[PDB]
Amino acid sequence: DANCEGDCYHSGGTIISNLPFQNIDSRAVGKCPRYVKQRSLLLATGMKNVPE
Amino acid sequence: DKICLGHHAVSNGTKVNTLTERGVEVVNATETVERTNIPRICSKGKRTVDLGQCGLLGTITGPPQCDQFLEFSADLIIERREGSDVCYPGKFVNEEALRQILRESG
Amino acid sequence: GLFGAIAGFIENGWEGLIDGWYGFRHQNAQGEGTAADYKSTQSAIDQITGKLNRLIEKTNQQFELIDNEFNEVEKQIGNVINWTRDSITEVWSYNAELLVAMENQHTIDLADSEMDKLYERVKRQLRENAEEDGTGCFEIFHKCDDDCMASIRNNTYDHSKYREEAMQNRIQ
Amino acid sequence: GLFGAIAGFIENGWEGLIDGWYGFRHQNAQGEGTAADYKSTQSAIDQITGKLNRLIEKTNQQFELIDNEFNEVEKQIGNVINWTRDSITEVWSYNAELLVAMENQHTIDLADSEMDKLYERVKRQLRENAEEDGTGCFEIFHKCDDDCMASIRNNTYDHSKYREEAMQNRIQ
Amino acid sequence: GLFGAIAGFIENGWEGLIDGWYGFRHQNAQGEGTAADYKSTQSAIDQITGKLNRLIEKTNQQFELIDNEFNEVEKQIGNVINWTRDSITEVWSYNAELLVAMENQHTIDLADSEMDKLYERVKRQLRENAEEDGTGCFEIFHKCDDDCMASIRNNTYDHSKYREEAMQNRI
Ligand SMILES: *[C@@H]1O[C@H](CO)[C@@H](O)[C@H](O)[C@H]1NC(C)=O
Ligand SMILES: *[C@@H]1O[C@H](CO)[C@@H](O)[C@H](O)[C@H]1NC(C)=O
Ligand SMILES: *[C@@H]1O[C@H](CO)[C@@H](O)[C@H](O)[C@H]1NC(C)=O
Ligand SMILES: *[C@@H]1O[C@H](CO)[C@@H](O)[C@H](O)[C@H]1NC(C)=O
Repeated sequence: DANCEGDCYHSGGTIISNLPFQNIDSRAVGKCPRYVKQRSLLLATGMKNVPE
Repeated sequence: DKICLGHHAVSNGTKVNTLTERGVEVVNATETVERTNIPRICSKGKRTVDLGQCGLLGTITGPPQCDQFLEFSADLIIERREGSDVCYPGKFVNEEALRQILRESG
Repeated sequence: GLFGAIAGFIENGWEGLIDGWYGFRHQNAQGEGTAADYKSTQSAIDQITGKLNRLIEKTNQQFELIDNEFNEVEKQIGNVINWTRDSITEVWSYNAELLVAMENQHTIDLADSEMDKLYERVKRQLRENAEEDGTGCFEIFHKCDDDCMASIRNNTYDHSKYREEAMQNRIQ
Repeated sequence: GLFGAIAGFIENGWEGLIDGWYGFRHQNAQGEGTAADYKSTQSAIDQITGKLNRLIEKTNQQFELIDNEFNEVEKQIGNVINWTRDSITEVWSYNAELLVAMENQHTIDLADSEMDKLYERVKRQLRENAEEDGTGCFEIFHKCDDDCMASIRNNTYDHSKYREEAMQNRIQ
Repeated sequence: GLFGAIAGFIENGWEGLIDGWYGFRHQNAQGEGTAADYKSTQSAIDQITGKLNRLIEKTNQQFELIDNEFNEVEKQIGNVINWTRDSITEVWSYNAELLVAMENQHTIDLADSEMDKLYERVKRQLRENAEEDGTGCFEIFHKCDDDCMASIRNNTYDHSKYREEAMQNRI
């Protein structure tokens, strides 16, 4: 596909993402986010939620 | 007369992990691990060569499949599973080193 | 939190306050009123932004293939590669999970500080004109109209022009 | 950073306080008494516990044998492995020794934070009936019997009931 | 900046204070004065120093050669040796930029605390004989001469020996 631009390729396609970590292919090549075993690591962008 | 000052909150928040606790609700979170794949080679603006039935080493020797890839020039080279480097049966000594040389050869 | 005002003495948050993160809610003669404090809310948002600008849009390094998915490489070298890669994955998986816990612990306490900084600043404006119950409130001991309330918010409260009046009701 | 509590204006700890981590020690007409505060002591314990639960006994990846202790492998492939293994071992030690300190630093400021949270809680409880000694004490300006100190502890203290007597003894 | 008091209620630093890091600046009828506080200043320096002894001057293992600049090695083993080295350089670079960012963040908050701790010590020294200005100042409600200002600094201030005037003037 010449409609999208990506720099991280693996045998199943491209990874276009600004995230530091990926979880798609440990053998991905190019300029890739680095592979983690974890499926999801949520970064807090707010305060403790103390509702009523 | 009173004046009181406090912070906001929401009904349905997002649980996160900290140094000291599992699942602590917060106002917002965003993901750090990418999972959304694109099932295509994204090649916008990249000189691409899809070797197809041509094997990457077949560009050096030129078996009949590789007649169209004898002098290619690229930025992104793609090998496919059906690529065979040979017609008359045989194999390259130190094949992968030579493949690794050609993949970054341009 | 670490400064105990996100869970310590502010009992709960205000789901109605969508103006900002931190804010004022007063009560006086004219009635109720709720407003948010920009200088504080933006101080924490500008800080989370720093973290995000640090974790996102990193320009990672370029790496090449050493394996082969179609024609498997020699065994002894294929294991040194499989082994090495599996080891680095440990490091990054550890580095990723630890970094988030470090950051999430920091952000959650960071927000506290902004609450306590606001609280302990407003209290100084009301030097001896008011007393704090301990729920995140300030019992004002003089007539504070809706203009006097807004006086507190933009830090124009002249403690002197209410003091003698306030000190009187304070002791009787 | 630190808070003023642990090493600071609280000079020493109470080797006699085995009931918990934090606690009260009043003095009044009917004698002396010492009792631990549950909410703060447990609050710290529920935190250090959360740290161990992250380190102790977690799935660790299965690693295999690339090397050989009986029949040494080729010197060239063997020097690469010895080098990769040593490069990782530095990583795993930088990470560990840093992690322990980063936690130790946090844990030590953590318990410190919990004491200040206890202290400044009680301050608000006795609005104007007491002044802070500065050594971690509150000079109480009314008469506080045993069921008074107990009311200070379990957060039943009604400061409006003692205020008039208190505000008199102070100013004079 | 978790405690205020550096970008917080304290307006700005004093460029003239070259004695220590934190200090007192008093104003009374006998004139003007400015001096340092050894306890707070040295308790931050001692900490900042402890960080330096943790990163500076640390030995590492001996690493020998597996490459060759002159007589290049076989390619297949070369791209592996390179791929590994380039992978460890990522790890140590990430560990470096993160360690320093976390280190500075703790350093700056470390100085907030020691400022704020000094401000809170004084506040409970003079108990009810002074009020919180809000800019880091204490309006003393009793005449405190240069010998009395010195009492606040070296922690010999007895608030009872002035507690009487104090309250009479706050009302
Ligand atoms: C909340 O976080 C999500 C994560 O994707 C983001 O898309 C959204 O913009 C955030 N909203 C606010 C109000 O911060
Ligand atoms: C190395 O790992 C790949 C999958 O990542 C596997 O297909 C291959 O068989 C492994 N090679 C050896 C020698 O174990
Ligand atoms: C690798 O290190 C081991 C000890 O862990 C040693 O016995 C062996 O001689 C080393 N191999 C080489 C090639 O240096
Ligand atoms: C490995 O990297 C060096 C530069 O650090 C480069 O000069 C060398 O050619 C690379 N190895 C191979 C086999 O290309």
